[PDB]
Amino acid sequence: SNVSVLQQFASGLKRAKAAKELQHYVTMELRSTRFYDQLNHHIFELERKGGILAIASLIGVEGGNATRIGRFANYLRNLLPSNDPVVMEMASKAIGRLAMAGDTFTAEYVEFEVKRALEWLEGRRHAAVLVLRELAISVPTFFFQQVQPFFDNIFVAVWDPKQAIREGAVAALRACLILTTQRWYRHTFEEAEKGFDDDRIHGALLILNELVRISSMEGERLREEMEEILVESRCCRDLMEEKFDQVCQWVLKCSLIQMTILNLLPRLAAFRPTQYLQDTMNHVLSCVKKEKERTAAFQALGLLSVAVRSEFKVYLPRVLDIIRAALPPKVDATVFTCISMLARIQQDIKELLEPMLAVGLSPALTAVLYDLSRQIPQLKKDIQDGLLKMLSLVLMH
Repeated sequence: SNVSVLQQFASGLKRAKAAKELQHYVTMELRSTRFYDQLNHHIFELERKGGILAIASLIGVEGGNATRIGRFANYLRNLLPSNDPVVMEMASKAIGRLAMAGDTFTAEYVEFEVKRALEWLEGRRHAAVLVLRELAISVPTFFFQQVQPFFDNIFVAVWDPKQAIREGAVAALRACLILTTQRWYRHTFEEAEKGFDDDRIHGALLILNELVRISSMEGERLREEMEEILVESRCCRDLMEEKFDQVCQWVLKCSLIQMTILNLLPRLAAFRPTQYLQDTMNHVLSCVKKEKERTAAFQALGLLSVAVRSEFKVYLPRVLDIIRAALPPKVDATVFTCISMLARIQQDIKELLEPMLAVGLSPALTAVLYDLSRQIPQLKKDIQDGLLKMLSLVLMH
């Protein structure tokens, strides 16, 4: 109905939205629907979670091409003038998923915000960022009006005035452009290499890593494989040297550059196995003394050892001996990830690896131990005895 659904959405204005969606599905989808949508649109034209759950639950029955599109069009066009906080990206994704019942007019609702990509791109970049995220998730039809010029626009347009939204905007535009390209990169790479020489600067480094990932198919495979846990590729000296100088001298002028450098070192290492390797090795040697960053430092060390064979070969004693005394107290998943990724240096881990499993029972610890046993069955009985001891300590009493 309308009144009951309105009350459910009002309660969802606050775990309640999911219960409302489940109950609405169980009641109606087996066997009244448009009244709830009309009331929700009337209220929203002036809550979010419960109303969104109610709108998505009833989606996909009759085949509303314009009636639901028209109801969502007011909110879709309003989101362009006023861009909301971090909830805006997820809300746009939910709206785009719900309106994706197979209508063609959906290419027009976001098109009202599409012109902002050249017009606007907190009231300029974030609205287009949310629209781009929703479209690239469901259908980029509204923002894909310039697909030949998509690479040219994504080269520079993502540096618009946003603090947290700009990085997501770069990612959304890059994802849409990469998917379209699967369906002037060298110039952009050279420009990022030369002009690189701040918080509103690291977005450029993130896009450049995204540019290397999308415009190059060589670095895509390794980046996809390790992320779970033809001419332009030669000119690798300029960008790496510029980034190295930027990190070395002025990192935190206005440790965001540290995260950017760690990300770019991963892109260079996974791209093709110039000065980036030595520069990132020196960066990790410097970040060994860095505080409140060992969680990322261990992950970077593991990624470097897995990808860059030469970097870790001379770096045997510096890093691996540091984390061993810290993990036992209570994060350490990255250290175990590096240990497992080093082999997949053959019999060396047997002597010291015991304390790692002896630390305690954790689901992540169990997953790491299982992955090591599947990957490195050098001493299976050693794993078996520890497993028996842990299982006895747990369930025996």
